[PDB]
Amino acid sequence: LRSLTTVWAEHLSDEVKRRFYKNWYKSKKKAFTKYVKKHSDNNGAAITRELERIKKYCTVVRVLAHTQIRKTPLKQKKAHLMEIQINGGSVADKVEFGHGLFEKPVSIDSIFEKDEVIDVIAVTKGHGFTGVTARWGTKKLPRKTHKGLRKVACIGAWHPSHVQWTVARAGQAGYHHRTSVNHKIYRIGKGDAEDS
Amino acid sequence: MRYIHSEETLEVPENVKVSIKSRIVTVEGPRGKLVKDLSHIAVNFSVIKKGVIGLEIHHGNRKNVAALRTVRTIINNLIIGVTKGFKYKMRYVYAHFPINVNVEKNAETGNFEVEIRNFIGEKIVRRVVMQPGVDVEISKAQKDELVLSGNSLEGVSQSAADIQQICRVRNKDIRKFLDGIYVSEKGNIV
Amino acid sequence: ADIQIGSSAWRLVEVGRVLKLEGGSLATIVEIVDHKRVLVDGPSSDPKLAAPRGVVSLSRTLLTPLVVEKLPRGARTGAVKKAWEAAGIDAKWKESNWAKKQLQQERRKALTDFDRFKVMRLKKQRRFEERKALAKIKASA
Amino acid sequence: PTEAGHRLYVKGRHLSYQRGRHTTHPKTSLIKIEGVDDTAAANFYLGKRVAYVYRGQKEVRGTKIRVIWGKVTRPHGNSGVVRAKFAAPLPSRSFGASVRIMLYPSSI
Amino acid sequence: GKRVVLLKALDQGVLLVTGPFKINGVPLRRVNARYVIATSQKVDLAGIDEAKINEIAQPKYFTAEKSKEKAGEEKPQKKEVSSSRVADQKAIDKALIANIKKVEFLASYLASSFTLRKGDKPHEMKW
Amino acid sequence: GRLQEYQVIGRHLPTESNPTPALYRMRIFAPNAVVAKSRFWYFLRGLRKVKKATGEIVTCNVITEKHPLKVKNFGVWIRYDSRSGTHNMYKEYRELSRTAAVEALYSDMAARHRARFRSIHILKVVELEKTEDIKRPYLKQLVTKKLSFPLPHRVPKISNKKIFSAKRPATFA
Amino acid sequence: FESVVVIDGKGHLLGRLASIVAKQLLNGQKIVVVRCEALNISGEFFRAKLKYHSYLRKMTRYNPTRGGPFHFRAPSRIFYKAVRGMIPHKTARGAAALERLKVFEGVPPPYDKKKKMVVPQALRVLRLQPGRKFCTVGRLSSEVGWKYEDVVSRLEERRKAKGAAYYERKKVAARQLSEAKKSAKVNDKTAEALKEFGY
RNA sequence: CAUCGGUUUUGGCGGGGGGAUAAAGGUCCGGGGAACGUAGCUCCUCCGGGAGUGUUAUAGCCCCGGGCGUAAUGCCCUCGC
RNA sequence: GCCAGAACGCGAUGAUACCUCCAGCACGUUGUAGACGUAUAAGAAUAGGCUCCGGCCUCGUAUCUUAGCAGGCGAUUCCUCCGUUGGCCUUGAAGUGGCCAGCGGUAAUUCGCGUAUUGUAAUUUUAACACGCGCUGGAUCAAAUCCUUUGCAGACGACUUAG
Ligand SMILES: [Mg+2]
Ligand SMILES: [Mg+2]
Ligand SMILES: [Mg+2]
Repeated sequence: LRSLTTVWAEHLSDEVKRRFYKNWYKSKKKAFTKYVKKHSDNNGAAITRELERIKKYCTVVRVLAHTQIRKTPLKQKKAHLMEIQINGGSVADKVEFGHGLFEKPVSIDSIFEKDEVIDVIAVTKGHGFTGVTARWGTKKLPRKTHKGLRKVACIGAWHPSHVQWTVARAGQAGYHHRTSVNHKIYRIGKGDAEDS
Repeated sequence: MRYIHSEETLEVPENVKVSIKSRIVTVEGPRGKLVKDLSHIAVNFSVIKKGVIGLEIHHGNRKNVAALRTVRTIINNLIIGVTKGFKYKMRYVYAHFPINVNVEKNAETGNFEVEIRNFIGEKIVRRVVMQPGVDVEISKAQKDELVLSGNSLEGVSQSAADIQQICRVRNKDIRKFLDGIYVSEKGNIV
Repeated sequence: ADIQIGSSAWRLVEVGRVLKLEGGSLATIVEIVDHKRVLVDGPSSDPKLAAPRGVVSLSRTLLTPLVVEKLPRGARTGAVKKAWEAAGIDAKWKESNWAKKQLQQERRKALTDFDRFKVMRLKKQRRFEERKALAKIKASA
Repeated sequence: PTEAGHRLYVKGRHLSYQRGRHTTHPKTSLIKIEGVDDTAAANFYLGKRVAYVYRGQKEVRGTKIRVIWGKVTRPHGNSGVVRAKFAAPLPSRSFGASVRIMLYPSSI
Repeated sequence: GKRVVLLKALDQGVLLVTGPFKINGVPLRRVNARYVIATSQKVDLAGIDEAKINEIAQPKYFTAEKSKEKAGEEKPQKKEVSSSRVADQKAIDKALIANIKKVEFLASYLASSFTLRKGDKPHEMKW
Repeated sequence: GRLQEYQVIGRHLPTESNPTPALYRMRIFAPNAVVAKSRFWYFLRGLRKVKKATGEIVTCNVITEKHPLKVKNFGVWIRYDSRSGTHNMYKEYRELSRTAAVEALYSDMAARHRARFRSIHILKVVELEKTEDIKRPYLKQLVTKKLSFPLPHRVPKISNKKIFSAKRPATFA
Repeated sequence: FESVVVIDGKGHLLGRLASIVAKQLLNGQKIVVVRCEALNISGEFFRAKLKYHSYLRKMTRYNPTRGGPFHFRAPSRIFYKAVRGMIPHKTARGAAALERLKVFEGVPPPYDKKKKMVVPQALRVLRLQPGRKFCTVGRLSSEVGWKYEDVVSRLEERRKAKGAAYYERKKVAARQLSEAKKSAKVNDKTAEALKEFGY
């Protein structure tokens, strides 16, 4: 699959615009400054051409999402941007669905239901450089061992004359990307209700 | 030894239309039309004399000559299928548990589906989907008998064998548990 | 009709079939030795189409549409020559498209430097007339 | 204006050196001549001059193009490839390069 | 690549040729016989005096004043041709061109130049 | 190789006890006369006790086919040594000359039974005068009423130096 | 001979085409092979599948991320493995010879409008004896882990649909050119003058 | 580049000798045979054949001998350019 | 489905200060796995196909193009061929080709004037890309890193943050 074209709506908030810098505090914030002329000039004919391209050619359509981290009690001001695939009807329907959603907030209420089984994707908790017993759960060695107990005794036979990839070695544990599946939703609470 | 000429001939009834585009044989008759593909055998077709089709292989090594007679019977089966059709009778055999059967034509696909319940004590349901163009009926003249009809012998015979193969006993002496649906005489419709 | 089938009826290898051997000669088949070899005899007055009597492998020959009618099997030279003249095989070969194509190749190979230049000039003049005709057809279409 | 080329030579490719698998002799080169496909046709080019034309990085005698001269000595094999011998052994990096086969001294 | 008419073979492979100067611009010139192709086209020399073929086939005729005229000290100008040789070429061309023009395409054939196109195999091409 | 047929006549060298010895004629199919004489002494040693050292070659000349342009049927009797014994066989061929039939047998017997020239003895070669003398199926099918067959498939002949072709060749030549 | 040769890979045998292509690459000829999903292999498909499974079981024991054999599964890469085994690829001469070869599935542009050549020495219709079995490299690739059997199949239907429309335009031009030649008024004298010249 | 010398490679030409003084082969004159049976004739179908008789007829073929003929070709061996 | 992501695999997008970038032109190269006509698009079968529906098919041994100072200056003569600029439409498999306007050059035919002296062979220095320099016409006025900070992270780098 190849990304053919990308269409950006005008009036992007600073939460999006911070994702495109490493030093936003001292920058001139020129991101998408010359792009907004596409929406204005020629009655936005440039954007219309790109939308026609997506309908005619593309077979998979995705929207560029955006979090509102300013609404959470986190010190971070960069928003997390994401691509979400519009599964559903025809390609023409997907484009008009996504185009109408430009700059319009989307609530978790519409995406998911109360009794839906979902998959949760996140990066696990980091543990740093950890030994063999922690990474792989190998048996601990007897207390009489001279040069360390939390180790693997035999890391390979004489032949093959190499340490193999299937032998437990100390290193990094945690901070791995994981996709936990088959999680049932129990409640989709409202942020305005006082009896959530 | 290579044979310089091997030949077979096939009588064509006057009420049947036969067409061979390259080696795809299309037979059209009173009961419908059947199409068979034979592009995997090197054979030459010709018209000999007023309604007979000649089949010949020109240099065969006794492994190609063998396929010559096979093609003749397959083509002759197509002619029979569109004139007199094929009808298979299948009888139910059991000792203690009657076999309950229901047949229904799927609306979406169009193929008949045979559903077998109450095999030997079994609670599972055996669903068998017939080949296209095969009709399944439960005979009224004799109790516990299935009737499969169609123009294609391959469709009818394969469908009848699917029913028989799904009714196999497991982990039992099959010489004692002679239970299943077994194919009776293999005549024609007409 | 009753039966409607195509046709791939090859040219048969039969006593009387006229073959084209390598080099351009012709020779009828007087007797079949094997399924790969035949006995031939090209009794043609023209040296180009004349072939000595002998056995030739069928893999080195090309079958022609011309056939000598009802030639007796194993007929010797003279008897074959009488049938060759009676059937007029030499004349029929001349109008055959294979002979015209073969003759065209011989004429092109024989061209000299002056002839190749003259071929250019006469082709350019002929092309100019056809270019005028094609342009008129397209414009009037 | 003329709408034609200017080629007065047959085109050829430097195939390889004369060799016997694990030993190669740079003294003799194998040349494939475009259109030559048998020994009876390679006999025409026996003795004709062969030139390998390449480019240098320095301008000498008011040019950057340099020439190595040679000649066809004998047919090689049955498929019309010929052996050629040059003033200096022809470079090994030029295996598959293009050489000019002039119509010099002509017996026709 | 040009096409010329052979006048006389002199010695040691040296040929005296002239493709008429008014046809293709090839003056009277000596050419080694190994660097030519002898075609099958013959131009009748009926009218060209063999007396004038001599005294120019005699050597030193071409390189008589080469050493005398080799000035290369400098707006370049063409080395003017000796009026004796200009008259000599003019005399020979009169008969030669008249005979050449009697053939339908020979005049244009000589004026052109020879080149190899795609598929032209000299070992197979007849001349 | 390509075989000629020689007649070789041999004889024991005359001695005081046998002033006039017997002459032994034999027909040999050999690539050349050197082998033909070698084959003669090999066959004569086992047959008539005569050895080359105590014998002389009276003559060795080529017998040429009388009618090389008539297609005739041949029946050949041989004996050969397999890998486990010796067997007699009878084969039939359709050629122009007795030599041509013998060259066919040596290739036929090598192809089918893996026998070699050093293992085969040509007992007898005859010409079948009629068609009811033919006793084999592969030969009876070539002498039918009016033999006429096509040549299916029959890939064309293209120069092996013409590497690339512009259009796909048709196998209907 | 030519500048760049585009070879239609449909109907050719994998090994016989590879050897011919390999020698041309070493001679200095640039080659482009298209429709490598349609290449043929002699023998029953089961033997071809078993041959690839034995290939799949060979892999570096101590570290599969290094040392190969790095089993490629696309039809264009199955063929390229055949050609690479016929080249001295570990030398600078063999490395350059491989850079002259481009191998594709289907007919990508700009090769969709170039003449496609065939190699009669490798065509399976000429080589394989009738009655023998053969398979297709596309089918073998599909059942070993290739992913784009249908994507290529749909794109070729579009190409043939576009190519089909080009054919009527070619037929009309051929029909018109035949009319122009017949209706052209040409000098009678030059008619047989070219005829006796073979043209 | 021309004319030579040494070695070598690859083509072409002319003339001899030998074998059954090639065997064949073409035409003609004789004798003898048969079928994968030509004409004619007798039977069924008769679009298309089959069966029998019939030994050259309104095709031909096989074997032996003899003229043209000291024919040619082919293979091998040779003297030269 | 799931993990890594080629550190010499690729795509889309945002902003790009300067010694800048885009387009055109011009010149040049201590550049080239190696131009010299470096011309040619149906699909499919092969015990069958193509068609101008008349017929044709072993054959690319084909078709186009192919003359002129490396190709000049004029004339006679014919509306053919080529290149380029602009507009419109169209092509997403690694986006390319089609109609129309103008401009420029053109042996189908026939001629006149010039070639010489590179001296008897010496690559036929000319193409296409890539790069650099300069001119003309336009366009723009940016980031990353160090540093301080954070702890969803960490042996150190690194990573998530904020200034
Ligand atoms: Mg201790
Ligand atoms: Mg010498
Ligand atoms: Mg003789």
